[PDB]
Amino acid sequence: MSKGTSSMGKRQKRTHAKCRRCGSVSFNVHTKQCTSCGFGKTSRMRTYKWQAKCKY
Amino acid sequence: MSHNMKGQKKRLAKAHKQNTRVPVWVIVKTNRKVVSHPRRRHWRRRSLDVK
Amino acid sequence: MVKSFYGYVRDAWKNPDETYVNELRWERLQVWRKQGSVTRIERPTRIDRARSLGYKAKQGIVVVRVNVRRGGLGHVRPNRGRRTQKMGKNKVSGGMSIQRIAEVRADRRYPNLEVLNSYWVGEDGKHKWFEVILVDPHHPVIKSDKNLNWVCDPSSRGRATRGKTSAGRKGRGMATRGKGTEKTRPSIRAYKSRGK
Amino acid sequence: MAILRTSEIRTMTIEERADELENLNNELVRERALTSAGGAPENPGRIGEIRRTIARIKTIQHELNEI
RNA sequence: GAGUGUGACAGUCACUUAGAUGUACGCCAAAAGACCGGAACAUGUCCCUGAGUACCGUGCGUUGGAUAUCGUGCGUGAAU
RNA sequence: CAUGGAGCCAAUGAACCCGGGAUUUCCGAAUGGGACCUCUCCGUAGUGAUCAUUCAUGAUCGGGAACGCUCCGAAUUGAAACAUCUCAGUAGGAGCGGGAAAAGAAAUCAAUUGAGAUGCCGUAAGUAACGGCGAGUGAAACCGGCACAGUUCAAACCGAA
Ligand SMILES: [K+]
Ligand SMILES: [K+]
Ligand SMILES: [K+]
Ligand SMILES: [Mg+2]
Ligand SMILES: [Mg+2]
Ligand SMILES: [Mg+2]
Ligand SMILES: [Mg+2]
Ligand SMILES: [Mg+2]
Ligand SMILES: [Mg+2]
Ligand SMILES: [Mg+2]
Ligand SMILES: [Mg+2]
Ligand SMILES: [Mg+2]
Ligand SMILES: [Zn+2]
Repeated sequence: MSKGTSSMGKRQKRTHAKCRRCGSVSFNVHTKQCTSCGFGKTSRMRTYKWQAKCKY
Repeated sequence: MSHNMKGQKKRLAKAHKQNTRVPVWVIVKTNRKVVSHPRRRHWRRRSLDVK
Repeated sequence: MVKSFYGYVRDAWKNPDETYVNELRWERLQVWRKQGSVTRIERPTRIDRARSLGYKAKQGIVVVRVNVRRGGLGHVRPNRGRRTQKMGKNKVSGGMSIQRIAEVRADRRYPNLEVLNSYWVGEDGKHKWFEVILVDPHHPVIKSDKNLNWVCDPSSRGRATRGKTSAGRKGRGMATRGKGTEKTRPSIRAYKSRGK
Repeated sequence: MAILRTSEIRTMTIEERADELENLNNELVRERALTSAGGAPENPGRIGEIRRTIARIKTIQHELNEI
């Protein structure tokens, strides 16, 4: 069975749900974490310095 | 017949009622300057990122 | 001489293995090992040390004994490219001293309080013990106290976490003035961490 | 002018304010039911002014500690 | 006579401008009152003045810091 | 936004602006419990966790463009290779935290005899110093300015004053 279009017919599920906290469809249904805002992992909002460039 | 909870169906309902044309009177009022909006879609396309 | 009894406590703890404090140490370390990470105690073990460090027998002043492991920065060997100078980590102790680690763990256990100071109270082959003095800035007794009501200011919150205690300033290279403090005062971060 | 002003609401009694609030709720029910059939209202601004009068009555009640 | 608007280029059409006015809550704030109190000297087999601290040994990091940077891991460890 | 129809409001002073209030669904620090369920379960109607106090009460939590402090910490790159070095305490990480933060009243700097808290700027100076003494890295004091500010404990003596 080809790794291309044939295996893409099994895409009848999800790995990420809608996030309560931020509204992004980034809540991992297995790890119970939002990969966008960090909901379900931290009480704070997920932010990294590498999300932008070094400001210089 | 997928099974939605109350909130998932509410978000689907909002997506459905957003998929309407701009009213004709709005087009008249704006002098043909507002004739569309970015939430138009078709059900058989790239699906909703809602549910 | 007419010396206060605090002087006698100080003398007993000057060379503890040569005084009665050695037997107290043998009996106390069993109890202290039985305890956890951060233990509150009614009175300081060394009253003179606590009093010279700012302890007072009043409401809003808390003394806690903290347990910290020995040795340096328990470090993982990198699993990617390093240049043989950054590959080795076994001999790399940290830049954070054990006393300041104890102070910060005490601060973590007591979110509403501020660390005042701490002192050494014991150690064995696996642990060191420090007693940390903490102040309640929102207690009216502390608010009235004019020798302590500075701790109610907005810049005094998170003292131990920003290196503002005596141990923290020792760790920042600001325990002395003059030569050797070119890259330490007014802050480590102010000179690109080249001091320390 | 409007259905009833702030001075009118403050002049009434507690029972009078409650009665007028109930009547305004009834009028809003009737007007919204008429629009349920799709048909245009007989008075398009009447619905909005009824709603704002209801809000004004509720605010006067809350100020007067009735609700 | 900064400028912008006004059916084409505006000191004098409009808003402005220059210059004066006013302003609730606030903020600073001088006179004048209430309060703990301050500063010198003489005398000295008198008392007190911060400890696992300062220092040192050894390892490592860091530093321009070089046998002479700072840190901190282990060990050792005072004086009054 | 956004002069279309039809109405509504406004001289009982609206619109608008300034100040002060009210309302303020659910999720969210989210905090009665549970969330592939932004809802759901018990309803005893909800002080979730960690703490201070006499146990009336109180504190902390999340957010904020950058700045600030503490700690952890690469490699590309340069050296025309490369390992010390450099890149660089950079990038990135963790914690704390305010309108600023940190520092701060010498167990200092000087030099033959002086000055007199700290910070920031100028200069010293690419100097001293380090360095396959290669490439490179790299001060401080003195001095001139901005702004100026000094103090509180522990102890001796008294002993709840
Ligand atoms: K013109
Ligand atoms: K090259
Ligand atoms: K190469
Ligand atoms: Mg593949
Ligand atoms: Mg940056
Ligand atoms: Mg812990
Ligand atoms: Mg400060
Ligand atoms: Mg003019
Ligand atoms: Mg915060
Ligand atoms: Mg090269
Ligand atoms: Mg200080
Ligand atoms: Mg460097
Ligand atoms: Zn999210």
